[PDB]
Amino acid sequence: AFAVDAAKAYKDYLASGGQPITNCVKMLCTHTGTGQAITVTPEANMDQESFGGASCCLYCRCHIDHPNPKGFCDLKGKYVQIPTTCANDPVGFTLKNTVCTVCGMWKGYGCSCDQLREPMLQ
Amino acid sequence: SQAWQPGVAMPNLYKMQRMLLEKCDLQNYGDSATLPKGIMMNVAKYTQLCQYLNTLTLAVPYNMRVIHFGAGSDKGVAPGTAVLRQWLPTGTLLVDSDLNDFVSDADSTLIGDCATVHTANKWDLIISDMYDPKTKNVTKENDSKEGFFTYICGFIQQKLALGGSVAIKITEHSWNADLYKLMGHFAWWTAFVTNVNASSSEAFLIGCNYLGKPREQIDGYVMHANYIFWRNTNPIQLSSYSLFDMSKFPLKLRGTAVMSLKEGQINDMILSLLSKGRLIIRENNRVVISSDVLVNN
Ligand SMILES: C[S@@+](CC[C@H](N)C(=O)[O-])C[C@H]1O[C@@H](n2cnc3c(N)ncnc32)[C@H](O)[C@@H]1O
Ligand code: NA
Ligand code: NA
Ligand SMILES: [Zn+2]
Ligand SMILES: [Zn+2]
Repeated sequence: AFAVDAAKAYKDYLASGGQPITNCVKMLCTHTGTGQAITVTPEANMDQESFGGASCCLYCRCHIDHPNPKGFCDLKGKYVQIPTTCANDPVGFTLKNTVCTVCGMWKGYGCSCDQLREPMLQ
Repeated sequence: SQAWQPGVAMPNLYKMQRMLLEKCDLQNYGDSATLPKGIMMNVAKYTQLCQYLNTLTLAVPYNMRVIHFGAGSDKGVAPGTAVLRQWLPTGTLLVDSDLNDFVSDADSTLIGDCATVHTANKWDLIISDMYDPKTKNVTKENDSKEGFFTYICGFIQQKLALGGSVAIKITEHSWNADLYKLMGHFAWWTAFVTNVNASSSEAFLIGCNYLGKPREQIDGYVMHANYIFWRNTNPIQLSSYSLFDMSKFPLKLRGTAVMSLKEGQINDMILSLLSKGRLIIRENNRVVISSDVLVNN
């Protein structure tokens, strides 16, 4: 039943004042992208930075199994868009946040699926 | 001014000279480009290399096969691989490799000496950033180097599809005469210097459209001396300007034809198509690769 909880350990480390994982690979891009969370190519908007996904994955970086039966990674081989205010800790951002399964935007950082109904626009 | 270009390619006239080798002494040595905020030098360097490769007649088939040697770093990540995967069409297969373990965005990663890498398939593009740190720890008479370069020469002659291309990193001291000779086996070639790293003797030897035979007999010792003469006499201004316009960065998916022709069917019409980046000659079998494991107590 024993299972190493790397996610919780990194969050406790950060809460204690630990230095965030570094050398996440930031990409050059136009910053005129869709703003979606995880994409096949950099899609940062004006308020985000795009990073190589593998470099922002706690499991890839710590050389630990991915927390799922198949051991599949949703970041490796893709690009993750991180809000500029959180670009100092992309690993911590991907762990603490969830991608909306409907619009593909981060919950609380792009997803507008839960906003009051807009009046219809011509 | 060449400051708004991604870098500078060695003018063709240098290839026809017969210079004596001597020290590479760069006027702009020590200088540094203004890297965009939080951008690693290798992301900037690979971005400029890819910006320049976009201007060449690269074959870009569907299901393109790319192998990247020297993709690791002391950081434990693969900045260059992340740029290649951004640059290449999403359907391209990307395999990378390095002597030391690292975390990568490549489809597959092989750890170990490149001499331990095996593959039953041909590749469409070979990128190498391999460099031995002992090249600067002890300076030696500048002779042709025979470590990973011997493997690269063999890999080009056995595992590169006709019409395929290469970008192999060299420096004043990290070079190989046989690799320059192999540049004569491509429809065209050059030595490309990224503007962000123009203060270094580094260059990428780019072979464009592999013909599988020599169109020109090149003396590698003389050609490296010609390269040094160019670097010593035409200073390149450090510049990061091309990094700020990424609008036309992605490699265009040309959908280049791939055919499995025999060595006895390669005529002048075929060589002409290969030379224009309009044809890739190789089988399209399951891409299989591996790295030897040395077993001992
Ligand atoms: C300049 S570093 C590569 C930096 C990397 N391209 C990046 O994107 O940051 C050169 C690399 O060549 C690798 N290398 C040197 N000799 C090698 C060999 N014989 N086989 C494989 N890799 C080798 C080193 O381990 C080192 O990681
Ligand atoms: Na911050
Ligand atoms: Na891409
Ligand atoms: Zn991962
Ligand atoms: Zn949503």
